Parts: sequence; structure tokens; C-alpha cells
Amino acid sequence: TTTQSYTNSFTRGVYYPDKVFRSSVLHLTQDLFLPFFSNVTWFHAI
Amino acid sequence: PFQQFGRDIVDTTDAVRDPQTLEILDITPCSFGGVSVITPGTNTSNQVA
Repeated sequence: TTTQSYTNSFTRGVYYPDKVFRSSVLHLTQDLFLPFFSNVTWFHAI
Repeated sequence: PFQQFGRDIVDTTDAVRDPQTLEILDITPCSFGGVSVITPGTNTSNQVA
């Protein structure tokens, strides 16, 4: 079976919003990101 | 490898990757500027700079 414990996302799940190159910038993107320090479900494989 | 476009701080196309040779190329304005005609009084002469 599997468990259903909870953990903290931290600074995780951030991806590249598009295929646009950007060097030494601070671009702000509105996109479907994983919220920081969010609850992430934990599962197991037995 | 996944990057195709290229931009900068003010959201303008700066560089482009070649879709046929997988090489990079940057983009610059062609010759934009401003023409100012320097001239003495037209009652004096007609030559201009």
C-alpha cells in the first residue's frame, strides 16, 4: 500500500515559464507555479 | 537547448536562435537616429550641413 504523510514544498517546483532567453534580469511571470512552502502529499511503493 | 527566443530587461527581442542550424544570432536596430540640418541664415547663404 502507501501512506499519506505531508511535507513542505520549500523553493521547489519552479519551471521555465517559456522558451525565452533572459540574461541577468529579474523578470516577473504570472503562471501556474507551485506555491512556496506548500503542502505536498507523500506516497509509498510497497 | 530548449531556448529559442531571446529578450532583455525591457521585453524586446534581442537574440534569436537559428531554427535551421541551431546557432544563435543577436538582433540590433538597423540605423535608427535623428537628422538635424545645420544652416546659417537663408538670407546669408544656402549651404547646409
